Amino acid sequence: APVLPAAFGFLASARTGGGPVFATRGSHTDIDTPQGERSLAATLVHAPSVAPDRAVARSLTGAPTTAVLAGEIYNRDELLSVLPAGPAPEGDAELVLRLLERYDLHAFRLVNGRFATVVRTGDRVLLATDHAGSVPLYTCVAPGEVRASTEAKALAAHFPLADARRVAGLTGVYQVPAGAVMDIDLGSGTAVTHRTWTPGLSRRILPEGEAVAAVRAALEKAVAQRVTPGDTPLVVLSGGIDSSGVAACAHRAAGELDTVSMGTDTSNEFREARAVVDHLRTRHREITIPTTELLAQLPYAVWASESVDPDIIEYLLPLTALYRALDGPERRILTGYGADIPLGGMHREDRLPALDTVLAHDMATFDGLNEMSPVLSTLAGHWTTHPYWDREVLDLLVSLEAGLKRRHGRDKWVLRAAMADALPAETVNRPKSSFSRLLLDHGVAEAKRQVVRELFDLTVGGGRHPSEVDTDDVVRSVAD
Repeated sequence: APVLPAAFGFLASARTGGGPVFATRGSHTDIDTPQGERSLAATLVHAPSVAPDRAVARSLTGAPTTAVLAGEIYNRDELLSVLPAGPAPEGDAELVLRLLERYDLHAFRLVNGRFATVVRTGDRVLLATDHAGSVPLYTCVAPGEVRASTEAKALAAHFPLADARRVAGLTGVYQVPAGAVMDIDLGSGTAVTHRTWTPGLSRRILPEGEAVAAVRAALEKAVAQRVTPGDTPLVVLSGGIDSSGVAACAHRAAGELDTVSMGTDTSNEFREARAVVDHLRTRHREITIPTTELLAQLPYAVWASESVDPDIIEYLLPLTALYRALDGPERRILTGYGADIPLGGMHREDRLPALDTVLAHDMATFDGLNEMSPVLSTLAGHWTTHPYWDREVLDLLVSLEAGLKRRHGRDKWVLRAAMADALPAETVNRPKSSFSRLLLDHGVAEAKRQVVRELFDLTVGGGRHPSEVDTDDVVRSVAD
């Protein structure tokens, strides 16, 4: 069975004085509160098949301390190597606690993972995200009261924070920045934010051979860290080098591999994916979803991503549909998402300047889009992780000089070359609107924001389940 994180998300609170609803599907467990209202209270959302235990750690080092962690840590061996004594932590929450005892908040500068965590030590509260904030974390801060959650909707049902961004569509709710740690004084309700990672701005030079081998090694490691020892993972397969590169690495680390490809009545990438399916001999499945059913995902996409950006929602529609269409038990899924950002995959010309311009811009503006949120798949009970945005892989891909990304007249060159000896030639060299038409059949060409914002106000700001939101009637009201 596919091992899943000890927890997918949570709603926590720290107070001195005085019904959690999540988009994430799964069980709920409230942790114990030893010292009453002085303890960190919290409700964890997790898979019915996992015990929440590993997601919660307690200690008395420094003062009464409690840590709750959603997600997982990948560079575990590295982290264990810098700790004293011998008895290793039982889970990632305890590992964080051990690191905090040694480096304090600087512990987070060392972590390569996919997590969100809240820690209470005495009357001090720490809120931390992974380097890319791949697991969203939100908070409400006021003198003597701190509430944190992996879903803004859990805080909407209920003092402006500097350095943090206000959740669009909501009031009083802030999103913790990616790659950061907020150090909050419970008493005064004052917070200080420290960034624990930032995109590299310099570029590195390497001969083709070394560069290709470095990318291959990095991807293999990030994928291996993401696959359970003896369990077969599921990879969302597309017709590009992105997902195919991940599949080759997962198949090697696991020995076997399950794959799935989604298509619509408008298009699909089944033929391209089949080449990889047969080359690696994986257990493949094809899912085709009508355009109509695809647009019916609108309410769920905004509900799960908690985004009001139409472009983001439009991109996530096919993904949310696929995850919900998956049949069988809960699964650990790896995807080829985000490879285009650091590699400038959307760059078409051979002139390198524009490639770096767009790359630098993308890397300084990814935070807040929530494109990699686990909720996109956990709403259906599935756990997703993305190798290309692994901290080590990401740093390496970003650092490479543009000539290694656009070389020999091919995009994402270093990646293609890195997987050449593990995939068919066609897959390696293979190069690379309903929603707009829906409204096109109602209003002037001239917009969608109001449509998405409406859904957001109903599902995120309000409190209505997507199944209770008529996607048609919403667009109806948005006529003129």
